[PDB]
Amino acid sequence: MQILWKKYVKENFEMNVDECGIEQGIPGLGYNYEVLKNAVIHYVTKGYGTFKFNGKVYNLKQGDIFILLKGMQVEYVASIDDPWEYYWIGFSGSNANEYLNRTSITNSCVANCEENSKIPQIILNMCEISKTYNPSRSDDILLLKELYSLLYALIEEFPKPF
Amino acid sequence: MQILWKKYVKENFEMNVDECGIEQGIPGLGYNYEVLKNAVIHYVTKGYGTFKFNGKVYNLKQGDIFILLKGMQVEYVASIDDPWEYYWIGFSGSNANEYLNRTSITNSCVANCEENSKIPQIILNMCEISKTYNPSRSDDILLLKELYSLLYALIEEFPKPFE
Ligand SMILES: OC[C@H]1O[C@@H](O[C@H]2[C@H](O)[C@@H](O)[C@H](O)O[C@@H]2CO)[C@H](O)[C@@H](O)[C@H]1O
Ligand SMILES: OC[C@H]1O[C@@H](O[C@H]2[C@H](O)[C@@H](O)[C@H](O)O[C@@H]2CO)[C@H](O)[C@@H](O)[C@H]1O
Ligand SMILES: [Cl-]
Ligand SMILES: [Hg+2]
Ligand SMILES: [Hg+2]
Ligand SMILES: [Hg+2]
Ligand SMILES: [Hg+2]
Ligand SMILES: [Hg+2]
Ligand SMILES: [Hg+2]
Ligand SMILES: [Hg+2]
Ligand SMILES: [Hg+2]
Ligand SMILES: [Hg+2]
Repeated sequence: MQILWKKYVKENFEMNVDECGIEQGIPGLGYNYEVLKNAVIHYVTKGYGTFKFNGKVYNLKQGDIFILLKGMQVEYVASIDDPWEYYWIGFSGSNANEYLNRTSITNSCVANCEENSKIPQIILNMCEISKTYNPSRSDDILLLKELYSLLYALIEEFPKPF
Repeated sequence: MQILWKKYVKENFEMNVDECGIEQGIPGLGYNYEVLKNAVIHYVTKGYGTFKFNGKVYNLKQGDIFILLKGMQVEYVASIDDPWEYYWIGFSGSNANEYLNRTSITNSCVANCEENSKIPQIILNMCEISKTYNPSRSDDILLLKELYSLLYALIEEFPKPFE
């Protein structure tokens, strides 16, 4: 089960950080469900797993990304021999959804980032903020700044044609 | 008329970049008016000028910041001898105003940043983006990222005492 799962209030409608999490997968455990949340990006930090959507089964490993979007019927499962760990960021809002439409990643909902990608670092930085989250110290501003950085980095690394 | 004056559409209501500008003052000249815009932060990059608000007269120079807020009756004028250049960023939105009210400088509306302040660099970066603004290249995302960075840096350097 998950070592970290932070849920935030839905207070913003243009851009909102909904949740984040870290899960070390267990062999023989996966999830099979219709996505209820707006958008959830997963980054694979260790091991191996499968992501299945619309009859396509992807074998993913460290460096891979998969994104869940509202209404998708998905199945994602840790490998038996070497189960993955993933980090995730769930987010919503009218700006978020417009920016997701500017990246090719929402075509297949899977990507592989380069070893020098800013995407992993932003997700990890957002998770660190989540651990000691304090809006009185304006951690709410920092999280939203990082979410804008994350969506910019997805468009930069996985652009749609101009 | 100005080195830069980019005006943006009011498309966001929580956080919006309204405008960006760079102006080289003409000696002895400036502006005297009631502020109509939501919030406009100015950073003095060169020279000297005067900012007058609510019976106070500030003699500002490079490193100084002044902020214009809706309803303020202001006058700001370049010095006769060595007229200032300033950069500005106008912004609006419900969350923008909440964040601005976590700073100590919404009454005085004038500050001096430390020489290692992130504030000057963010404003400069926003002006550079504004010069070749292209939403097709997602410059709109970059400007909002920088506005969050700017409000975070203002709160870090000018924190309202929290209880
Ligand atoms: O949201 C990412 C998170 O999803 C969990 O699965 C949940 C999902 O969050 C929830 O909306 C739905 O009702 O039930 C699912 C459990 O079946 C995963 O457990 C977690 O690892 C992340 O992938
Ligand atoms: O907004 C900062 C910008 O203000 C200009 O002054 C304008 C102002 O923007 C406008 O709202 C008002 O109706 O007219 C003013 C001119 O009287 C300054 O010219 C410019 O240098 C910036 O300070
Ligand atoms: Cl100020
Ligand atoms: Hg897809
Ligand atoms: Hg990667
Ligand atoms: Hg987070
Ligand atoms: Hg995270
Ligand atoms: Hg997290
Ligand atoms: Hg700008
Ligand atoms: Hg003021
Ligand atoms: Hg300064
Ligand atoms: Hg600017």
